[PDB]
Amino acid sequence: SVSSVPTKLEVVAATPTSLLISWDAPAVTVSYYRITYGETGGNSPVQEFTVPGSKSTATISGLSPGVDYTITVYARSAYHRRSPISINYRT
Amino acid sequence: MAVIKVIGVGGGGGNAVEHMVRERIEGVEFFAVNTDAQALRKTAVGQTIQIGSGITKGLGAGANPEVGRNAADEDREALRAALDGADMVFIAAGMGGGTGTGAAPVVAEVAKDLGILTVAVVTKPFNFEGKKRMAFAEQGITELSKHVDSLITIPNDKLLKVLGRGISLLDAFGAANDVLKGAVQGIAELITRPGLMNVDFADVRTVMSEMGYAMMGSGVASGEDRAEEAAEMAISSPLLEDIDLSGARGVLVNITAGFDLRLDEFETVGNTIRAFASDNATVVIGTSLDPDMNDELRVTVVATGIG
Ligand SMILES: Nc1nc2c(ncn2[C@@H]2O[C@H](COP(=O)(O)OP(=O)(O)O)[C@@H](O)[C@H]2O)c(=O)[nH]1
Repeated sequence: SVSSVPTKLEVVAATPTSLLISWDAPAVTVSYYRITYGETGGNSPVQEFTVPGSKSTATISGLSPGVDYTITVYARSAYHRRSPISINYRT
Repeated sequence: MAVIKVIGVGGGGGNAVEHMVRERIEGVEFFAVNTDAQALRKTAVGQTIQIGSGITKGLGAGANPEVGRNAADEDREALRAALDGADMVFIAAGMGGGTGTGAAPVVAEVAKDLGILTVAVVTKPFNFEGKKRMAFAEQGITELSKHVDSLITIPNDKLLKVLGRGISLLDAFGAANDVLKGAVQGIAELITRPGLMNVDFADVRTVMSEMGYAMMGSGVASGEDRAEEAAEMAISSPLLEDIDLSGARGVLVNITAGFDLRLDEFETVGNTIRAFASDNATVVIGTSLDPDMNDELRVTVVATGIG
């Protein structure tokens, strides 16, 4: 039904300056995740970091309160080249 | 100017190609080839080809490799004109079925007679699929071998090592779409998205023509050891497990990075490969370019002439 990996993605804890995102467990072993976030519609280069493939949460710190953000999680697996999932958040 | 075509043969072959069409492979042409006329409209491939206007009544050759082979042998002209002008063809089929096990060696024979570089990428069925289905797919692979330059076999039982618990049937099955796609996308992209150490088509024909049985493995990695680690994941891959890497007549390597690839990362991948392969083998190492990639690496290895 949903083509990407991860297939679900939400913010599960939300201060005004830091977010705990969470995604579903993958059917197929992920090596690591690429995690990117920027202001929705921005010219600054997006920030990105990696979390081990065993993880299903990520903390994005140092955010600007009441600022609109677009988060993207890529699953990097040696078994596929699947596409990312994405969400938008304020505060 | 090179023409690459991918043929999804059968019901599960067209499944994988439908997923390659949705996920996009750049600079290739996708065809779907099957007896089942119903599911041959319920797919947005763009090029549909039913084998057997007559020998089948638009129905499906269920678990049927006899008339599946005959269904194919009945429009060897329909195949030929969709092939014409190809430098390279990928035949993607689910082995152990009916329509896919009998037509794929026929499909491959036509492309071989047109002088098209014929690579077949096919999947050995699972466990829960049973022993009549798996022993089917042995007779296809040995009939396919007599009509291909290179035959990449991926056994689906290898996937259950990276498939978690409680994954459904559909999960186990899109997962086999992806290994087919990766086997096509990691070869074709040396041609379609070449990087700064390029593998042209002639280098590809050389590693892969009249070579027979082939196996492949991939790795990804980021950070400071992405090259050593992606290479280790590829040489160690389970999809490659059964093969003495040293015993292949050829090795084709595709390093997929995006600009920030260091001179000594290419070093690392190369020497790792050169250590696990024969000094006499046709060893072809190059890169493909994905500019959307940063601080991460992908390595793809196909060992050819393993038979
Ligand atoms: N990747 C993938 N493999 C499939 C699919 N359907 C079937 N297979 C595999 O192919 C074998 C036979 O299915 P199928 O290809 O539909 O039979 P056929 O089309 O009549 O040759 C099974 O053992 C499956 O493991 C699919 O949609 N995708």
